[PDB]
Amino acid sequence: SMSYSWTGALITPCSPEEEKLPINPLSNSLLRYHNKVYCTTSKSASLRAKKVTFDRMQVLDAYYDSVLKDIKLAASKVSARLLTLEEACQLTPPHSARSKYGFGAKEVRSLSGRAVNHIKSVWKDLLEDSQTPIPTTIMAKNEVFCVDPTKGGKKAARLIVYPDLGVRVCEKMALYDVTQKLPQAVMGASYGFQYSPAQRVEFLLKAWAEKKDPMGFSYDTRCFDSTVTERDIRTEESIYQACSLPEEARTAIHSLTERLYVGGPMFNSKGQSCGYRRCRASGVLTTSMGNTITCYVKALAACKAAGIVAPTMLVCGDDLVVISESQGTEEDERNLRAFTEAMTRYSAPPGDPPRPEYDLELITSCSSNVSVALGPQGRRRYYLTRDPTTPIARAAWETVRHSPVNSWLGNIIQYAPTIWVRMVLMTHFFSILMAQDTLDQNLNFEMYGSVYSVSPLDLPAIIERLHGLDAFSLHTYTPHELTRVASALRKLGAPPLRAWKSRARAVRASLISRGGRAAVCGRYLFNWAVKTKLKLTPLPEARLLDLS
Ligand SMILES: Cc1ccc(C(=O)N(c2cc(-c3ccccc3)sc2C(=O)O)C(C)C)cc1
Repeated sequence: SMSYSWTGALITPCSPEEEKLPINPLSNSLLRYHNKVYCTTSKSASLRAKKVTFDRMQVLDAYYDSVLKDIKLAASKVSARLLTLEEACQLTPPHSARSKYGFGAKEVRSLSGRAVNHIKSVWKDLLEDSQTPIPTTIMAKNEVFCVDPTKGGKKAARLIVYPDLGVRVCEKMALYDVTQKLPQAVMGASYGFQYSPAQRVEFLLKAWAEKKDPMGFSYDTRCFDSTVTERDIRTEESIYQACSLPEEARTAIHSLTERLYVGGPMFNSKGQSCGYRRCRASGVLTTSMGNTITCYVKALAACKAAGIVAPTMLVCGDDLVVISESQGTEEDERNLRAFTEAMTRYSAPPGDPPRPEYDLELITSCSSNVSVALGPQGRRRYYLTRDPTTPIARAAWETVRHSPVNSWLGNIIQYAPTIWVRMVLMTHFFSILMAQDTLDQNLNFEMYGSVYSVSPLDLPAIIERLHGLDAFSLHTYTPHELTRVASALRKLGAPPLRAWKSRARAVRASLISRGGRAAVCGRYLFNWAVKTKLKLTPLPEARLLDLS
């Protein structure tokens, strides 16, 4: 019942890794300069391994049995199809890790003979063999964060476990359609990845308002992936099998479950046997759907066992938020402890113990929270925000190491109406773009399930369509939000908001001097930086539509 077994071999890197950066341009200020940012590397891999390696004690009950029955009934309402080899190859991202069999993403997408023939043999093998464990590679993820003294030492690198490219294409042929339909079918509104920022805000406000006396809480499972058992994974397969699927897919799904999802041998970058996994692999197609559904099942059963009154849940993988009817502060705490005890028995122990919350602004769901500000007519306007420490630390890093994929562009788009995106990120990046003279150059940013490409000059139209014109007129932010943003800049050692405000005026003027689309960006995105506001009318943005 151990999540992992290790041989002793180390988790090794592929290319040299840099954890501490040279110079920082964001936390830049004539007499004030700092660099309190870092990147996780292979060096902390052993520490992470220790943390995620433990025995899982799982014991189910009637509450769990009941919920699982309901979910399988809901799943039987779903029909899914196999993807063709061509479709599977086309869904393969352009730079996904190459195969050890002489081909890479490029060849998969161009349907080269070598790649196609290999994938076909892998598929045939899945239909013929439902037992032989499929090997996986384990690597330490390189992610950037800001040092946070008060909250303890630096984070250890997360561990990524994934199978060969050939197997990944096959997972899509067999389960991609299911991943796109199943979660919403069994969870409905509770499925978190179906909402745009404005939609998520609407869901939370509605949920909170429908309670006579609301009480909410976020549950943080300690290393969720490591807590899911072989039995949990086989149960996920039974849920998949409850759907209406072609026999060929059923065969492939069973094989993938027994040979890959339920666990298997892991090798490091050097090819050395590193260990055996008996929990969720982070790099397989079903990770998101599996975590989401399994978290939901355990959480719903735990709500019933704990006596949670009228729970409204929002699930994003291992991220869970429960809003219900308060039974009084003392009883709420008692019910939460009961919920936690139930979750623990289901093998979903808490990292940070949950606590009842009676202020919606303080409830974090899917890494975000709802806040409020005033619109142009003075009425309350709700929007989605989040602690800006990590996104700014990564924006500051991606400025000295402008990687192929940006995270700042994504944050600017998803959190466009926030004060930290408007005062800090937009000011900074439009300044960098003009300095580099690459304003019209298209860039690749990362939304969660799909990498996209966009031109910075298209931001105002994109933002209007995504958040409405209010995104350019929001004012009178809450003191909690102002305080949190100021704390982030302090932790990053970057100039404070009052200084960014001075800078935004200069950036705005520069954009307007360039005329054209750049001028539109200046007038719309920085109308907040001048006392005499501009009218700002609807833009021809009613010519776009996004997926994520
Ligand atoms: C993105 C954006 C930035 C500023 C404003 C704004 O109009 N103000 C504000 C200035 C602030 C400020 C200035 C310096 C340091 C910290 C905060 S906070 C604030 C507000 O309306 O909430 C006025 C009180 C002058 C509206 C939107």
